[PDB]
Amino acid sequence: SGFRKMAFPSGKVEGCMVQVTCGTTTLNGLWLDDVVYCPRHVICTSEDMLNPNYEDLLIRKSNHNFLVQAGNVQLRVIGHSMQNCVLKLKVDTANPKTPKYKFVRIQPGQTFSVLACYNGSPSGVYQCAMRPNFTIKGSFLNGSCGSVGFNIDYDCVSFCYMHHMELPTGVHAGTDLEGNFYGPFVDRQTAQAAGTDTTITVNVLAWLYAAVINGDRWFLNRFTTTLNDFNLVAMKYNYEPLTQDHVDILGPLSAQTGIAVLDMCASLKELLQNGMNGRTILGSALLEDEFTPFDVVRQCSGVT
Amino acid sequence: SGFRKMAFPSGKVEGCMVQVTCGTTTLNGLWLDDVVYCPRHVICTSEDMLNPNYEDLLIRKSNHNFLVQAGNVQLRVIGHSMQNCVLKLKVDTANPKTPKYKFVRIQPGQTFSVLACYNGSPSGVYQCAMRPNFTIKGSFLNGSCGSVGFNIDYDCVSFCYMHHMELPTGVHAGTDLEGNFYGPFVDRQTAQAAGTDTTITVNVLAWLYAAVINGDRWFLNRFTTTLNDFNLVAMKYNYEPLTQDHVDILGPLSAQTGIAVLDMCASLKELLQNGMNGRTILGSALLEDEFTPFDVVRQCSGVT
Ligand SMILES: CCC(=O)Nc1ccc(N(Cc2ccsc2)C(=O)Cn2nnc3ccccc32)cc1
Ligand SMILES: CCC(=O)Nc1ccc(N(Cc2ccsc2)C(=O)Cn2nnc3ccccc32)cc1
Repeated sequence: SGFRKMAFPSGKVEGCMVQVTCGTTTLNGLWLDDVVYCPRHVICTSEDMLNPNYEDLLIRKSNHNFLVQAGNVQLRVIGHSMQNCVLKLKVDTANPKTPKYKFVRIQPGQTFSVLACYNGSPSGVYQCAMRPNFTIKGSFLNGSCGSVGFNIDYDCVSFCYMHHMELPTGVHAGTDLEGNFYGPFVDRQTAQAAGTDTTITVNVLAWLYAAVINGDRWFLNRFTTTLNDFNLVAMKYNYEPLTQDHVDILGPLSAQTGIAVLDMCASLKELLQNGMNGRTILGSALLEDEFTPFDVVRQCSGVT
Repeated sequence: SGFRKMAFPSGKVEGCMVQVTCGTTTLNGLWLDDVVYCPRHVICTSEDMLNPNYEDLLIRKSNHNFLVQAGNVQLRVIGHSMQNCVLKLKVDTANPKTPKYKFVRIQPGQTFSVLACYNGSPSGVYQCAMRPNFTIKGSFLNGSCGSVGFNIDYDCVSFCYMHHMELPTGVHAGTDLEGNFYGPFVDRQTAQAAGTDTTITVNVLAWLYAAVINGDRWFLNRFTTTLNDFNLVAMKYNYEPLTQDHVDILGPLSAQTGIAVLDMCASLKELLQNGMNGRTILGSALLEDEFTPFDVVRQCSGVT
């Protein structure tokens, strides 16, 4: 028992982190097979960051201008190309530590682990969720760009995020591993504000089921609701509207606990309307939304 | 910017996890050099768990009775011994993935990362603190025993915890890597209740400094206090008494923010007396105590 914000073991990703330097800018790269993936803003100087023309900037760059170091050894760059907001540096050596991997573009509300890196070296790992406004509430400092987000299915690593920027609001924006930004963000040092950050309702319900499985039951009530009634309350509290797809994914949790999804929604409704009244759920005084129903099942069963 | 409950990269520990089986019981082992460390209750059956005589139980066991598997390959056991509550299985092969390592016994209030494992395979990593009552609020299921807690200083892994049991209260108890339990716990399935869990005051203050560094300043007030006045309030709220040693370790955080330690204590005092009033600090509606001053400095500077 016990419930924790758990990240995937980072080992398979640690073996992929390299340092990429272009001129005087150093950031992280992801070495998979014979390709190193990194944010394209590695080619930028502080002046050409206000409004950079990456195609024009990359013209003045050659393979020898990109320094790729894996631990203490230098990789030889034999090709370079830009795919959306990422640079792909072809190296002459395949990474011997390349795990089985995939590049996936995650949906908002889905969770992933981030291996924060500096100078190609890992500093820490934590669990994140892609917010409905397509930002992540991470922990990144200057030099962390190129750090990646990922999920792991037994031996396969699904890379889903590459860190590119911090918005003036302290939230983080980045791309998938094809260089496409999540959300409307551009790799330009300009006014970019995030949209309304809504709560991921299906994840809060999954976390309420995790609380029941782990002994925290005070919030269970004698009531039920309907999807339409619940959604009127979810709208009022800037919670994502709950759909039948969401009810369906909560099915295994509903079956494990014997608490119908709509009954759990009525518990959530009362918690939204009345608050926690100074109480806690799974050691938290707020409703946690960064655990998906899959995460709750995984942690509560022991998938390695 | 941003503040997260970050764990150390688990890679160096993943390469040490093995599966240990004795009869019909399987748990995790830690392979370092030519020794495999695991909880001694691996030799127990469900009957000899109510009151086990481990010396008598281990007499009926030979080197060949301990099955050690590293991934898909079997290790040959050439020696076995009991050191306090751990078994040390000498194997004929040194772990090629053995990192630079130390065995340390941590102090209550100190933090560490746990790599939760099942059948010698890692499932996840999370950050923990050794509670003042010597328990950890982890996330462990049956089969997780032998999972380890650790800290990392650049390339050196300091192992500090090995998981042994879950108390009836859902909290976790375990040993250091010499087999000595943290706290008064015994490896026996008996009534063992934890003492009062107090809040780690120095860690809450460190987390308030992290909130200031990251923009959350609403809680800063126009007041100050003394160590004796603050401690009268800390006693009332079952917070650990703050000492000059604690003030000293908060020095670098106090210097970074320019907020005197006693002024921050007065902010904490008002937060304890008045509560959060529906507000949050670093995305939390309660006072977080599982970040030490070292953790805050590390995360807010980027130590890899
Ligand atoms: C020498 C060249 C140079 O100064 N480059 C540079 C690169 C990226 C950034 N930006 C903004 C931006 C502008 C275009 S693309 C991204 C970040 O947000 C980088 N970043 N990412 N996470 C951060 C966390 C803290 C501080 C900075 C952070 C700032 C400067
Ligand atoms: C076949 C032999 C057998 O049944 N062994 C066994 C081993 C350990 C436990 N105990 C209690 C205990 C008694 C003596 S030493 C520890 C746990 O708390 C194991 N444990 N650790 N974390 C857990 C989390 C969930 C369930 C059980 C957990 C229970 C059973």
